[PDB]
Amino acid sequence: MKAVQYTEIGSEPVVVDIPTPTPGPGEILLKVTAAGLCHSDIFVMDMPAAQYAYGLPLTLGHEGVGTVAELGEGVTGFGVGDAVAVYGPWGCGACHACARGRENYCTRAADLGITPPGLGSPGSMAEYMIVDSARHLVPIGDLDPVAAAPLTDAGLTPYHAISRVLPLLGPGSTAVVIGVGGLGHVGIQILRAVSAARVIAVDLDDDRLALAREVGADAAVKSGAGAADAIRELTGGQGATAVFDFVGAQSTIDTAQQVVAVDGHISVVGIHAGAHAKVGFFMIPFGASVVTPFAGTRSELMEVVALARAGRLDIHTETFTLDEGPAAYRRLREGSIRGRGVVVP
Amino acid sequence: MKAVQYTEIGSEPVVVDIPTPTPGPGEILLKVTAAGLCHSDIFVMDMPAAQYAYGLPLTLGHEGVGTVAELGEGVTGFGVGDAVAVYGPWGCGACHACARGRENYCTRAADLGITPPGLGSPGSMAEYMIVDSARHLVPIGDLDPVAAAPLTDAGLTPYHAISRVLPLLGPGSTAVVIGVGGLGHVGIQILRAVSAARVIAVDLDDDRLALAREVGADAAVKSGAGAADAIRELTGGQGATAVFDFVGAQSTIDTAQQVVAVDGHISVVGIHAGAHAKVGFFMIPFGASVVTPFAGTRSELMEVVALARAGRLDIHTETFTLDEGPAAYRRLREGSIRGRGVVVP
Amino acid sequence: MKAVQYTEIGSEPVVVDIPTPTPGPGEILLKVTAAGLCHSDIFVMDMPAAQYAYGLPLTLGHEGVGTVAELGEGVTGFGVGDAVAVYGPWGCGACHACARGRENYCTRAADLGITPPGLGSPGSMAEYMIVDSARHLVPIGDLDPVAAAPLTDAGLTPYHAISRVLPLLGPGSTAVVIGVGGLGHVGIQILRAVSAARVIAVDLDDDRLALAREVGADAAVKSGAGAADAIRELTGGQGATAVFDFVGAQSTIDTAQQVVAVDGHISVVGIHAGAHAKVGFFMIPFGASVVTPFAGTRSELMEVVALARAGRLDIHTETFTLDEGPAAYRRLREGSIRGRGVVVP
Amino acid sequence: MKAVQYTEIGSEPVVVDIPTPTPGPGEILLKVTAAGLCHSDIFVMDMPAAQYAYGLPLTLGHEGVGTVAELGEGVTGFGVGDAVAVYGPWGCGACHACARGRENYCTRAADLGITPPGLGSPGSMAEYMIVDSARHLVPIGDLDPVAAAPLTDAGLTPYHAISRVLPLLGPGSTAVVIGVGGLGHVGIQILRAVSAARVIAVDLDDDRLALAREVGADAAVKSGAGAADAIRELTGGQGATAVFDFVGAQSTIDTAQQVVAVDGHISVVGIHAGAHAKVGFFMIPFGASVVTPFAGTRSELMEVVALARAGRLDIHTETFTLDEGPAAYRRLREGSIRGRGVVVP
Ligand SMILES: NC(=O)c1ccc[n+]([C@@H]2O[C@H](COP(=O)([O-])OP(=O)(O)OC[C@H]3O[C@@H](n4cnc5c(N)ncnc54)[C@H](O)[C@@H]3O)[C@@H](O)[C@H]2O)c1
Ligand SMILES: NC(=O)c1ccc[n+]([C@@H]2O[C@H](COP(=O)([O-])OP(=O)(O)OC[C@H]3O[C@@H](n4cnc5c(N)ncnc54)[C@H](O)[C@@H]3O)[C@@H](O)[C@H]2O)c1
Ligand SMILES: NC(=O)c1ccc[n+]([C@@H]2O[C@H](COP(=O)([O-])OP(=O)(O)OC[C@H]3O[C@@H](n4cnc5c(N)ncnc54)[C@H](O)[C@@H]3O)[C@@H](O)[C@H]2O)c1
Ligand SMILES: NC(=O)c1ccc[n+]([C@@H]2O[C@H](COP(=O)([O-])OP(=O)(O)OC[C@H]3O[C@@H](n4cnc5c(N)ncnc54)[C@H](O)[C@@H]3O)[C@@H](O)[C@H]2O)c1
Ligand SMILES: [Zn+2]
Ligand SMILES: [Zn+2]
Ligand SMILES: [Zn+2]
Ligand SMILES: [Zn+2]
Ligand SMILES: [Zn+2]
Ligand SMILES: [Zn+2]
Ligand SMILES: [Zn+2]
Ligand SMILES: [Zn+2]
Repeated sequence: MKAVQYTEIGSEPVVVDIPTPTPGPGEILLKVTAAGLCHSDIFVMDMPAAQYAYGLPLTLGHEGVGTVAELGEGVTGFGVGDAVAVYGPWGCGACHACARGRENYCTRAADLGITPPGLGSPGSMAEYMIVDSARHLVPIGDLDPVAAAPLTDAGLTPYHAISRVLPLLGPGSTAVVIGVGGLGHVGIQILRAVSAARVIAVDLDDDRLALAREVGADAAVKSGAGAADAIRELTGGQGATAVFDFVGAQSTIDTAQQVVAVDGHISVVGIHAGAHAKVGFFMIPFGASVVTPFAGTRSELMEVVALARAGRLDIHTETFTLDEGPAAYRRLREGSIRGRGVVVP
Repeated sequence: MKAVQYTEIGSEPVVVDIPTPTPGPGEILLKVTAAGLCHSDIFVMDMPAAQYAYGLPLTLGHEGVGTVAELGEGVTGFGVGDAVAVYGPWGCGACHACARGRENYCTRAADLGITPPGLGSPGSMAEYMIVDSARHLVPIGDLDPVAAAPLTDAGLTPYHAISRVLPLLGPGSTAVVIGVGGLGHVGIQILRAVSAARVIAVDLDDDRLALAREVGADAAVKSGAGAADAIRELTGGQGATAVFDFVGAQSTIDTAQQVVAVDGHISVVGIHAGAHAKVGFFMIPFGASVVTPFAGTRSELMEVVALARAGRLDIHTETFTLDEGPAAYRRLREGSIRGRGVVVP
Repeated sequence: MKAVQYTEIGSEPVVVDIPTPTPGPGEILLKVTAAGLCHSDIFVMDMPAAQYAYGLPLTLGHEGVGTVAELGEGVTGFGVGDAVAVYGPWGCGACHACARGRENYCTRAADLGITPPGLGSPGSMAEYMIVDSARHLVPIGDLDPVAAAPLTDAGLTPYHAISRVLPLLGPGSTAVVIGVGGLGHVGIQILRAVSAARVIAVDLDDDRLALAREVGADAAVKSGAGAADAIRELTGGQGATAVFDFVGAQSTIDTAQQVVAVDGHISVVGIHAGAHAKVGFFMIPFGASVVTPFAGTRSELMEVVALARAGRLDIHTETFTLDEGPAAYRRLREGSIRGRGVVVP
Repeated sequence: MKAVQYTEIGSEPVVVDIPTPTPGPGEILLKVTAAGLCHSDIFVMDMPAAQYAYGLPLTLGHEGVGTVAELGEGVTGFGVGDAVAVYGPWGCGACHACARGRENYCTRAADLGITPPGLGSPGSMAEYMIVDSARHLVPIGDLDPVAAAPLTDAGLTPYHAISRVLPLLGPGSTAVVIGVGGLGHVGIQILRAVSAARVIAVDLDDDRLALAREVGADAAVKSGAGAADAIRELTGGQGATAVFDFVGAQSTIDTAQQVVAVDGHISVVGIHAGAHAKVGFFMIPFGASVVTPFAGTRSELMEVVALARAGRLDIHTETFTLDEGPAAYRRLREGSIRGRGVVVP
């Protein structure tokens, strides 16, 4: 089968021909219908040799949808041909966190050598992929695979970050979304569907502010030095109830601390090495909590899929072949994909 | 192997010799160390022939603990010899409820023909038992098996019922426990461990009021017509924040409605055919919710086990052999077991 | 001043001329701009003489909005001319419930002789009214008074009932609304604004099903014997996550019990003497809670007003003069007001 | 009357003779029975002249209990002689936060010139004090005033910090308490009363580790570089579910980040200028939230009082006269008071 792999340290990924795998007991083989491109795949390829420990070769792609091709021994609950999304952050399945479906916060996965697809285990950028367990598949019915692949991380991650503080986002609340890309443009639409919060979007690029307005933001403001004062002019001086930072650079976190309300929330979702919120007295308002969330829970992926099936999420994508995989990663590095890149085998 | 089975409709259970089973893919064989006796086994044996559909024969026992004897193909996460409790209310493992570990509220188990051990699938009253999946086992370490078997239902069910309204039970709150038997005497101890609620126990029998005080109730009162006024004398006339009725007879539910506070809770846990709360205006205080909960979640069983391991639960038991199984069920019918009956093979 | 009063037992209310009151210390005098008509005013007038204890005469109207006319001694936080809604369910202000703004569940108001406006204290169906305390006023800014008066009960009561179980109403959930009148037509719009639940409306009258669709219900079905099966055909057989019954007749509660999902909720909001849910095993699904809520909290009234100011609530009203008050109550008895009746002085 | 006042910038507080005040409309005069000494009074006296804006003179003491001496015009709900604790963080009483009793997070108090007693308004270190409003008094019944004064901040602040994440602290959880002084020794006892968490105390001083064990900590460990690993040896490697840092120095926050579990919580309660948590990827575990809470809510003070009345809180105090006030502040600066200092007029 054709696959896109990271083969040596520092080099760009290449297209290869490798064996189609076979499912052992409890496993499921999927024929891949769509694989998302995210910055997690870039992060893995930008590690120095001394820090890298995901193995070589590594099939990329941690966002994946497909159809069930073959069932391993003892697997029931799915038939051949069933369309399914892959739950990405694989946990042990047995700890207190995993027992509530919160495998994203599994306290044992590191020690057991359980790694997610595309980040240690083979990913979705191939004609076929193995899924370790039935509990990591979610049915998608007749949802278009191209629009569904982004739901497994571009949808799941913002959905989770929002869900952690949903009781704060009542009528009269304000939510700020910083960064209107793959994650951010889906986050705006989740906020509108599951809350009555007023939504203010922030980005560097005028074209991304246009995208923000297209997907339902109430206002959109230019990022940088003027952003904090512009956000406060919109909120009448009270501050934003919640800030969802999908950039996570030091300057965007600083903006978040300058606009968050007393008893509010900052969610640092975007990943920039070294950047951090400074949570201490006189540096942040009283009662304003801060967290770096990771991925999402099993039930949250099901809820994101239910939003898509009800017509509440317009996912903006650009489609690539497997041969175009390397080129699509270059496009992702330069920030020229409007929404989520998706590879179709 | 020796086992206690229901073999014909209307007759008492008998001791039999049947095949020791073999675990298929995904399954685990346990050597049973302790099996609890509950009223669910009685309910099953008291069904008329036209209503019964659990199959004959049926190995009894839906409360169970054991040691892992054999792993079926593909099972990891457990080694041979590991001491484990069985999670009883088996769900499909795939629906929204099951994805949060709430298999007690699985919306699909009926349609798929998934039945709990002792209530359609073979139970724990035997030398060995099959468990369908690794996710239905919880490690217990060096906990005494006899004191651990009751935790799987006598512990789990009250823990769940309490957990549904735990935020109501702050300092200054009052919780009433009606019925101090297998479930009720564990429920009192859970309330004391996980809340600052004042606990008032209610029973017909002076010996059970003594048990209530032994396990930490702040007061204990006689059941019947005078119970409502006696409870109100203890609460200064304000009413009880929550009432956990582990009897569920019409007279105890009536008492619960007469004592519950405004914005309080009644949990109807005990099962008496035909009995029901009457929830309407002028029949119950404003904002007082009522529910019939069932069993508990996976994470809740783990929490109950953590309470036992920390020394917070003194489980009162009487021990029987497998040969004494039929006799022990007669003892349970007449209400002469002080706490939970447990069979040890 | 002109006012509409209940003057003798069994008779219809009459228009009268009475003294304009003066505010004592802590009190505020409002010039009334709009007063809602609800069934609470009917209930008060339909009491037998032996049960009635609200005093005679009694100025009707427990839904009220106005402008601050005069401040009593020591009152700050409002200026003359400020537009305000009246928080209806007056509590003691000092107990545990009142300290969280939950004055609807005040445990002391009965014993202290604190009565709501229109139900023991003089109501809003007059040119002026006294409000006891500053904490019972909520600013409405430039909101149209006619559309704002219904918010104080037709808005507040459904908002509260929904808020009690909002975490259940995620994407993929279904909420059933029974009765599309004053409360029900606002309840549909609250569900759409603060959740992603699919909304199914139920009523006897085809004209009210039309109203339901106008205000955003996803489906609307005829009430009565066929309603349960019709609701289950729409939910694919799974049942409704929550049922909000704004009728509360025995037949509608029965329908609610036949459609509610496992681990769901029934809110009995409508008031029909004698009617009640029957909460017991085999009469309702496992884990399905039932409650009769009353009115709402202070913070909830503020949130309802914030929804109105954001344009999320289209309140259907018919306007009457004070002279037309008696006639408007006859219209309310026969069910010929489409939405909420409102009196404008 | 005698009082302890800050009279000029940079100087120590002095004992003075000033007028006994009279209560205006809505106000209550208390005869003070006990006044706590906290670091908030130190912070106020250590401000440079250009930053100080609380006025001179300033009567110190923001922890206070007393008996009602005189009622201002229009005040009901209290009789002369009633024993009461003062709710410290005075809010406007009208905003969304204040309507839920969360006056600690009032968004409007600054703009309205409402200041707490001892921090802008006259405090409790005097024979008498004015309280602005009846809603800022909580009845204490026959509680010893000396043990009750600390409850208003040493009790309230930890109770609030704990309450924000109480659902995380189930059986099997671990809570770390850093700093066993006024706040910390009460925080340990709250954790034991309202949760089943294992409690690990941390301090620099062996005498304070002894105090931790006296008030019910399950273990006590020396602070500094080895504290992290010592806490992990006690938790079997999993990390602490929640860390309550009542010191808030950079070294204790660093310790907190090294021990907190995935999906856990750090509460930075102690105040050290410049110190802060660093919340960013690779510096803190996934999902671990951080906050600086302030004081507590009205309902939380009531709950703390209910804990004291049930015998769940042993408050360690040292008693001083008003003449000893200045000396007692010197003792507080050098850290030589074992628990909470309390002044008795
Ligand atoms: N926490 C998690 O589990 C998780 C999961 C997935 C992705 N991520 C991270 O989220 C981030 C976003 O991912 P994506 O796929 O949506 O990225 P993307 O490239 O699709 O979009 C980036 C967007 O951010 C904007 N942007 C860049 N710098 C900005 C600034 N200073 N101010 C405002 N806007 C700015 C860009 O204009 C663009 O609109 C990445 O850092 C990624 O690593 C985190
Ligand atoms: N909802 C669930 O998931 C669930 C799970 C397990 C058991 N149950 C049910 O819980 C109930 C109790 O189970 P158990 O094993 O504790 O029973 P048990 O026989 O061990 O205990 C019964 C106790 O209730 C007391 N009692 C009986 N009638 C009473 C009355 N009118 N007033 C006060 N006290 C009275 C008895 O003296 C005894 O102490 C049963 O009805 C059982 O079927 C429900
Ligand atoms: N719990 C509370 O705090 C509270 C507060 C306010 C009102 N209420 C009660 O709520 C109820 C509704 O109040 P409202 O002012 O909206 O009434 P309304 O007269 O404005 O509307 C009643 C609606 O119910 C419909 N209806 C009647 N019988 C029905 C049936 N069997 N099935 C389906 N639909 C039916 C009617 O067609 C009508 O549209 C009243 O009983 C009132 O007393 C309760
Ligand atoms: N956030 C709030 O609302 C709030 C409210 C009240 C007090 N506070 C603050 O809380 C802190 C504690 O107040 P308190 O009155 O209990 O103080 P305290 O002086 O009574 O207690 C200090 C305790 O901390 C210990 N300690 C000091 N430095 C330490 C270190 N580096 N490592 C470990 N332990 C150390 C001491 O040995 C002592 O046990 C202060 O900073 C105070 O300003 C905050
Ligand atoms: Zn990603
Ligand atoms: Zn795990
Ligand atoms: Zn049972
Ligand atoms: Zn299921
Ligand atoms: Zn009404
Ligand atoms: Zn009250
Ligand atoms: Zn303090
Ligand atoms: Zn306020």
